[PDB]
Amino acid sequence: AEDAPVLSKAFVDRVNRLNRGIWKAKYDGVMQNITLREAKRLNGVIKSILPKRRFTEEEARAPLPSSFDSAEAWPNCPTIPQIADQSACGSCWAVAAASAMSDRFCTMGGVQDVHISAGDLLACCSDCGDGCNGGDPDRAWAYFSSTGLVSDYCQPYPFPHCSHHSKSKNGYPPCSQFNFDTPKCNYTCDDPTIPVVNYRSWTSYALQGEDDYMRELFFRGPFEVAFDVYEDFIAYNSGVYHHVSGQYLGGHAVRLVGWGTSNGVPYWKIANSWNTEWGMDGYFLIRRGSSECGIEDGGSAGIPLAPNT
Ligand SMILES: *[C@@H]1O[C@H](CO)[C@@H](O[C@@H]2O[C@H](CO)[C@@H](O[C@@H]3O[C@H](CO)[C@@H](O)[C@H](O)[C@@H]3O)[C@H](O)[C@H]2NC(C)=O)[C@H](O)[C@H]1NC(C)=O
Ligand SMILES: *[C@@H]1O[C@H](CO)[C@@H](O[C@@H]2O[C@H](CO)[C@@H](O)[C@H](O)[C@H]2NC(C)=O)[C@H](O)[C@H]1NC(C)=O
Repeated sequence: AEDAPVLSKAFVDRVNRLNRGIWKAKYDGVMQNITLREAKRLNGVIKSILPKRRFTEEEARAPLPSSFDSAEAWPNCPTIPQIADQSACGSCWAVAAASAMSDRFCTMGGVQDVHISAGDLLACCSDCGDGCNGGDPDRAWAYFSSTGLVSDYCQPYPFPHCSHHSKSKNGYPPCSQFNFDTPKCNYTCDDPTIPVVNYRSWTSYALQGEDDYMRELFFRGPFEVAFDVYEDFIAYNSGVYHHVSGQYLGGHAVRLVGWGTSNGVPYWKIANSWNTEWGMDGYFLIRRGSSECGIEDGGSAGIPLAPNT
């Protein structure tokens, strides 16, 4: 809506009084100068058709640890620690997917280092949404089993690393000066002399509640989730997030990768779609069990299909 910057010095102070110190907020962080309208732009979740995940007896009964990190469970996969950046778009719905989809061709797909093309997804799946104006994860994963996608090497993500800092700590260009539209849907690699390879999943499903999450994450690896972004989330720096003050900004899609506790506080470790500069090095930690901002209300995942025989 407005061009009014979202972060106040007073706003933040308030927030830091109400969180009890549980999680640090920052007013002069990487996000102070950010526009109200620029913020809602990053929240790409708009609008289950997916079968709910049924756990086998064997899975259902397994004693899940108090702490679990996906990058540790599968040390041999480089796609897990890698943080994504959706630039200046509502790509989160798509980015968050390809991310988990890349991660899952490992944990399950038998291919180690394959970055699924979030751009390809973002531009060709039409029932998913309006592209860079909002999307629906459930369908993202459906199109992965339905149509299938291409590697990042074939069809790279078209928007550059964008920073919300006048002077970036990694020297990216500022976000303020970007306004991206849904790219064109292409059917050959951006370099036509690169053969087009198609990666589909052979099934997709949906997750709900605290336990489905851990249990599915444990066996199959990171997947896609969404939650409500309030103004306080923007000023997130560290510690375990939970909503205390702020206007609604929209549903935002992220990638789940772990869980633990911090001083008696159960949390989810989540990989974000905004830089390595934001939060805990692109990461952030929300509150497990509350279902904070609805983060446990709906998940999305699938099993990738190993290429060839
Ligand atoms: C599908 O392939 C086409 C191949 O060009 C891609 O469209 C092009 O995307 C590039 C990179 O985002 C755009 O570059 C921009 O060009 C303008 C000049 O018009 C400039 O202002 C920017 O600084 C930037 O260099 C380009 O405009 C755009 N061209 C067309 C015809 O759409 C598209 O991104 C590919 N889509 C996917 C999903 O891979
Ligand atoms: C937000 O904007 C402020 C000021 O509008 C920026 O602070 C200035 O940074 C410039 C370099 O870009 C310095 O020369 C000045 O020392 C600062 N001036 C003032 C008045 O603060 C700041 O870079 C921006 N903040 C972030 C986090 O990007």
